[PDB]
Amino acid sequence: MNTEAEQQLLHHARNGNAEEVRQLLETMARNEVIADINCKGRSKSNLGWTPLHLACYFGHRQVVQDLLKAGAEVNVLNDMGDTPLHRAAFTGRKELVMLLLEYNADTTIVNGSGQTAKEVTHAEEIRSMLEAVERTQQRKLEELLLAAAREG
Amino acid sequence: KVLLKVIILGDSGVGKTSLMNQYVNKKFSNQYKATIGADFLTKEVMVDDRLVTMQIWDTAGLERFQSLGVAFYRGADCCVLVFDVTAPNTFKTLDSWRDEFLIQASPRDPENFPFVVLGNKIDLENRQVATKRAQAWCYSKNNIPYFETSAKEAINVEQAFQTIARNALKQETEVELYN
Ligand SMILES: Nc1nc2c(ncn2[C@@H]2O[C@H](COP(=O)(O)OP(=O)(O)O)[C@@H](O)[C@H]2O)c(=O)[nH]1
Repeated sequence: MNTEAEQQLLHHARNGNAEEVRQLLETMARNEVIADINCKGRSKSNLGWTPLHLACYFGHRQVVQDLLKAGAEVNVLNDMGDTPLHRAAFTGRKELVMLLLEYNADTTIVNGSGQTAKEVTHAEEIRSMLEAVERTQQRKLEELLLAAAREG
Repeated sequence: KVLLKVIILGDSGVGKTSLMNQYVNKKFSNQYKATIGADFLTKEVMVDDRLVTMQIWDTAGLERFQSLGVAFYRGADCCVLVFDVTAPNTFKTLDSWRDEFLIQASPRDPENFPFVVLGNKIDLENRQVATKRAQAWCYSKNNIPYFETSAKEAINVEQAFQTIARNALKQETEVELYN
């Protein structure tokens, strides 16, 4: 099951209650409550979503920024295969994408449907941003593979 | 011409099926609730000088399986939340019905996605959920329009679906699906 603390984290992150989120994170940082910051929702209202997925999808920037500052994993996957970046890009939230990209989100991750974040968005500025980063990550990955294969 | 998909959600027994038949067939009957429930049901209506075909999906199948809700809610244009005015437990669940819909239907603009809330069965005694309480909740959720209804006595059923369609049509005019 989920702990009361991480049920509070899922609820406040989904609802954009930024001060309650931040207070929880300070308690979790000081090891005064049991709560995984990367917890997966376990209720009907959030099954398989992390607090970070919820806040990106519903557009709560202060929550996202506190979760990222607190060490949340940028590349968590939900039951659909989505990263938080898929959700922010799908909903056309340019600044959230900037933040996720800034915390080194992997853009090459393909969701359950076969789609990267670049190709679930309808905002042309986000698409361009993700295309630039994806090509950059792809080239860096291909050279690391090619090197590591030419040389054990 | 244009097609609107409408989801109807709520704990079983709030009157979802009965509201459907009242809107569409002008009748109070919840018969065949395992063939049209968890199934479409259709009505050509006129919506602000636009001829709409409205598909109304009953959730009465209501399988816990999240896998159902994803493709079932997929591409919904409006979502109608229903509770029993005489059953307070059915009003408390509206939060998770709305949330479950939003993360499974996954519309591009959740904060503006058109919901309507129906407090059904207002033709009874001992209505245990107060009007002001439900309007407080509805406005809390970005001013969802709220109606008290009776599928049995046909009260505010047509009115609510006029609003449903209108608001859904301002959201489907953003995507465009004619026929
Ligand atoms: N008095 C009254 N009873 C209703 C009303 N709407 C539905 N019901 C009754 O409540 C029960 C729930 O009906 P149903 O439509 O099957 O609920 P569903 O499972 O939510 O689809 C049925 O026995 C209906 O006769 C209403 O507006 N007024």
